[PDB]
Amino acid sequence: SRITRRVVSNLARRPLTITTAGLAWLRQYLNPMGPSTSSVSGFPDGSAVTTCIADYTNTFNISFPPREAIYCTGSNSDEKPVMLDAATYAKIDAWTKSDITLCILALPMLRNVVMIRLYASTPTAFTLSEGVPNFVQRFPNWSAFTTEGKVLNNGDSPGYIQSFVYLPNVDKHLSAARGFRLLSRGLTGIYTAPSLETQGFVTACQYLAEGALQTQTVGNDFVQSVEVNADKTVKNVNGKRLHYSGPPKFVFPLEGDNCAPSSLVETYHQAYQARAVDGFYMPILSSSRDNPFISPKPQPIAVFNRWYYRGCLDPVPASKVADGPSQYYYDLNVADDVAPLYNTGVVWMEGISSKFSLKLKTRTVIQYIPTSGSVLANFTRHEPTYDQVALDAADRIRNMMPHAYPAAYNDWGWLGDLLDSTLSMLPGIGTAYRFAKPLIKPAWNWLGGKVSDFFGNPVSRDG
Amino acid sequence: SRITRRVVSNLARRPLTITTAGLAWLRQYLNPMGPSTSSVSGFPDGSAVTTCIADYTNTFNISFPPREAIYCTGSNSDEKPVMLDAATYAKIDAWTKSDITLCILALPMLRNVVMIRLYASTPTAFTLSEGVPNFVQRFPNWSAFTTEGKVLNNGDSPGYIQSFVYLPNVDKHLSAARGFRLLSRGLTGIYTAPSLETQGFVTACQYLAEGALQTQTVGNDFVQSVEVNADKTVKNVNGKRLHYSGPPKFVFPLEGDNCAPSSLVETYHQAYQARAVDGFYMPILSSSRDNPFISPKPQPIAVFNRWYYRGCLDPVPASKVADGPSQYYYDLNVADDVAPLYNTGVVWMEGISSKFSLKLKTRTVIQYIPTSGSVLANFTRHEPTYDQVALDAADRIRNMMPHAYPAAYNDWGWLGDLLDSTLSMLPGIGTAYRFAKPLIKPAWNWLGGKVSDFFGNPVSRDG
Amino acid sequence: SRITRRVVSNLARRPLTITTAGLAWLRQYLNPMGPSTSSVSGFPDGSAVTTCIADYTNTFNISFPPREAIYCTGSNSDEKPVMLDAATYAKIDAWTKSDITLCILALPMLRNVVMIRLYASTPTAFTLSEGVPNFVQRFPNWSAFTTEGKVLNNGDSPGYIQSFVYLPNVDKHLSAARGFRLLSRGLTGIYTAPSLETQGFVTACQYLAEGALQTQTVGNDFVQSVEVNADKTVKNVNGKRLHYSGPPKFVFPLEGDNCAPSSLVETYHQAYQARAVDGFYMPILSSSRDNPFISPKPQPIAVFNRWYYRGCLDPVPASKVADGPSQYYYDLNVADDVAPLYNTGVVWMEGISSKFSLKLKTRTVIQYIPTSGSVLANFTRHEPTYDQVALDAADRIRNMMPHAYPAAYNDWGWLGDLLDSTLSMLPGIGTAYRFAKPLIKPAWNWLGGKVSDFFGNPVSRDG
Repeated sequence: SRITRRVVSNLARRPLTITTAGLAWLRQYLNPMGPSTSSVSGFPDGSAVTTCIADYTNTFNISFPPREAIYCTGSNSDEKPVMLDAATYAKIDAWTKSDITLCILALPMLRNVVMIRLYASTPTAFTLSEGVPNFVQRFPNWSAFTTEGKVLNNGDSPGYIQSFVYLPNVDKHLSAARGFRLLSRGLTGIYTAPSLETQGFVTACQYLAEGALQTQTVGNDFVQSVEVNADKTVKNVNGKRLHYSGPPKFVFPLEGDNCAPSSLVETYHQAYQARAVDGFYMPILSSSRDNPFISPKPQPIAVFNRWYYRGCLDPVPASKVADGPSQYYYDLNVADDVAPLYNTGVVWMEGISSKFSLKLKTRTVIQYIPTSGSVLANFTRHEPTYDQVALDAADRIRNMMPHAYPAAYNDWGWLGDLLDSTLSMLPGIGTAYRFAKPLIKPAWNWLGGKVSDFFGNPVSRDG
Repeated sequence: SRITRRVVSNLARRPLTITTAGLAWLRQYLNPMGPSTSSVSGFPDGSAVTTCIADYTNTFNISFPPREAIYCTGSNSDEKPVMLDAATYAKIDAWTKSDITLCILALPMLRNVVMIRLYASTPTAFTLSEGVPNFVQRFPNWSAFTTEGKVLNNGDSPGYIQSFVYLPNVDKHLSAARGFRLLSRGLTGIYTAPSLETQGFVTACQYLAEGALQTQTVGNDFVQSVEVNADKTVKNVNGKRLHYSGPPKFVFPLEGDNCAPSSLVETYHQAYQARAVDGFYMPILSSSRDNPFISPKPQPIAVFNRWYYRGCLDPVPASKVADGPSQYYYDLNVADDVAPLYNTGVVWMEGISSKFSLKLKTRTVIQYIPTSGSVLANFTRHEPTYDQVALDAADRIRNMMPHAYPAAYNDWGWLGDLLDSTLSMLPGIGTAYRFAKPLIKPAWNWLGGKVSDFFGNPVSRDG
Repeated sequence: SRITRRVVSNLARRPLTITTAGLAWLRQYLNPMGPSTSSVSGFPDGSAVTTCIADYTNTFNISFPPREAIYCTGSNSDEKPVMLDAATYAKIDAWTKSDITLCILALPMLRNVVMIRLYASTPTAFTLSEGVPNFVQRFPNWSAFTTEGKVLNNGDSPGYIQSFVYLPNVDKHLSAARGFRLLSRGLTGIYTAPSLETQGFVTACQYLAEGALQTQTVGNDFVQSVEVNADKTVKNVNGKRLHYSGPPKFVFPLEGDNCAPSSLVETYHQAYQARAVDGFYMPILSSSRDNPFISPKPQPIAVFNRWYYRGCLDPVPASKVADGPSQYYYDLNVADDVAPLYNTGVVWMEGISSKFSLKLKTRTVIQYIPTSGSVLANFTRHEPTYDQVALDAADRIRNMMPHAYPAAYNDWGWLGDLLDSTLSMLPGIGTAYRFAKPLIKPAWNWLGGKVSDFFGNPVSRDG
């Protein structure tokens, strides 16, 4: 479409607009895994500090794991991880006859980029275990769970298996940086199954789940003061119930009943959905205007679900105010330098073939402030830039972008001018005199039929 | 004043300005209980998510409660609320001979919209009980307290009674929503007393009291490790003093000595004051630019007052650093999904007649993100809008608006053009070419005499 | 340079720009200790509330303290501070033969403005004591420490001495104000040593260290429930290990290994460095756009350093998740109404003569909201102003300003027009038509050689 702006470039001019660096950052942020892999650029805020920008590209081959890749998470595996017993693994192998459901939940955690789950059938809700599990395994090692969300011992009935995805280089770099900020993140799953078995539906959506450091009320009723005279007068023990704060932890609000595929596809406008063979490609979008540096702060991660006891909502006695609304936090038994303000993503793939293979790539771009004497200090860069109209454009476009795209759609045609279209009535400029394009309502029918982009031009998808 | 903008509309034009939706939201936000009751509109941020907007209008008839509406809050009422004894109620009835003082404190709590208090005479400070009270009653049930801020048993001397105002529909809806945000809130009290008894002075003011989730240091000195040999050697008990964190709670900073009517009317410019018969109407204004969604998070509410022990401010030994500045948090014995960033309001009415009647209405507009399967899902709406110049105008006008108005003044004449006047030198537009009005310093003498609005036009108040 | 804007004032005009009040605030904020001492102005946000602005100017004569000014911090000084023994003080006096290192760390604390340290030689890292020290002294009283970061008893080997700098008037005023906000802060050290002994290098830098209220996980293993029958059956004691939250405290993230002079001068662009005799002058810059009021909230201050135990990062058993990453918070044994969003400053002076004298002045400007009945109420002021283009300029200029200046450089020539230069392409105005100056890259070679300002004009430094 070169002739378009070849011929319309002589009708209007351009006031103060984005620089090339803010443009480069915005195109590595909206489309992290497109053509922007050639170069990386930092957050345009003029930090005026020595920073080093590191990108991590990782690939994994998710498949139905063999027996040796599974691990019990119950009591029988508390000093070391334990193989899944052959008798127990027979129940897992029973899932091979039918189809399965793959769940990929990407919290804004850096070391553990995503969390993978395999259900025999689509679950009603995204459950969790009450008790903290034992030795949460990382890919390619999995960790089974019971039919309901409880830890599993050998011989119990398994309902789903789980495995995080750990990036060791991110850990090594984060151990040696004063601060960091997640510049961009992108997931991409290319699904492929043996030919003539192509069933399955993929639905992907991202939403802000702003966790924070909180503590859980705990009551234990421990003894307080006992008096003795060398074992002759132990009459008073003075034990009493005490409510205190458990160890602090970073809690993520994500509600169990609402992570089902139907709830997400029906609640969120931009929740992408398509046939499984189309794959998926999710760029994770931030949820805030700014992006301050965070010093590396690792603490255990927990997830909040709906409370159980009404407690203080109704009038209650004085003694039981401490209990209040009994709200329970589930452990993930992992710790990470969580970076909030980024949307939590979630992808469901139901009906996929049992012996599928999901070829998953991930690109994560992080900006560090190195500690001198570390390796990060040898790759530093000191031409920081400031361009806040790019930040305003990022604030603009976050709502209008769809939540995911087909895997093959890693190439766009409407970046360099869509920013101009925003510039047109960007309120920062009273009249930008922009001739790029008038905005058109898009209709992305990714499942089938015609697909309309932001400007009504059909996409050339075929094979 | 139609002819004004009939004749001045031909001298200048208008650049990018507010839409109709941002206008509708701003007029339901500045004046929640005016003519904007016809329709409701959401926060203009382009959330692009399924939301449902619910408005709650409630009316209550505050009066001097009879005997059966009072309840002891001390130890004698710890398994169930207890009637106020007739002997104790005689002291309360003694307040009937003279005038009284009504205090209405509206924290940014959603379920418990306001908290009501009745003093025999204007208190020096807004006190609270040290110990958490028993069965904090809701309207129309009250809960007495001693002369000073201590819980009351039958036979003690009462100083003031208290009753929250609970909205059950808000509780039902909040139990079934992923997130929420308080769009607007407005209180209105129409005072009326028997004719020829019209004395009383009302002073109303709102101010940001930004509470947060904090914990209180608690020391208990509980035993740690005792060794025995079947009751022959209990020589060591090893008890020691330990300082830990109490259960987490949402603390509101509002200082006791500074809630007196004189302090508020003398400290705050816009603190409205008038004769009691004029009634009052307080729109609660937000204190922040944005308004993010909050997942329903109920925790007990506490209030902070001035600390007592200097502690670590002066040089202190190592062992007593944990105590530090002894700062005590008072319970309200209530839990609510508190929504910060909204100003805490407070209204005092001193000298009002004993058998007055305060007809109080409240309008609260909240935007939910429904959980599918709940009732909220059946009333949803998916035309979200974005208009950030309206948000900039809201940021502009917050300082200039007065804190309250007379009850009868629910109709304005300067909304549609005051926003234009802001637009004139809104820095977003270099030259807006606006002809609405030049800003004029207002002087609101609501107690008596002439009252000047934002443009010098007198208000037509008479009877 | 009057002729410059005498002759270039006839070529262009000026749209909406800063007022005189926003200008006055910005010049008391960027250069707190320049000519702006004539008058003080508040934060330009239109708070519309009674405020009183108080400035504190303090002077101190830091020198090598005599014996009576030192105090042990170990166990032998836990009921009262103890003189440093003559035998122990001999080791300190041994530092007189050689040069020394002075460290000045200014956290955004109000009562304790700075913290002073004296090392016999430049330390590898800015360490701290594991155990909380006893009676942290204030100037002119110091408090010794061991060679490594441990508290010192008489007879131990001393490594460095420490003394805070306490402002009592700030404490008195903060005890009687509803809220406050640090308008500006500036340090200035004029070093002077006997003539012919002028060696030493000063390096100064400031950086945001955003502390917050957090708690530390503590495990103690205290007994829970023991049953007896008057000392005949004590068979079960039921003690167990419990992890809870320690007392809440305000934690500052500042990493020990990275406060060395080389790390700061090599990591930060604007980290000022010069010969010691040149002195230093650090204006502390805020790190945020806004500056909300904070109610006086004193709590103990702690500092975070790199964690030790990996903990939950690798797969771990269920029982030991509570421990997680063992991260230890160091006490400073002080409490203050910390005001975050202000950069933590730090100045190192190595090689300075043993019997030097550092004449240190400090100017701190704070805006209070008085509590009526306090002294602050008698000096109040009610002409608040709003000028947000000044705030945008403050946001602009924060990155470009150097972190410190020579002590004698308390006079500038590029304030009134540099703001205009920002105005030129301030995106708020599409075309500001400003003729002040085109921006030029500065090169501050304060150690020696020519120094280039923001416009290339050399500074007239001589003697």
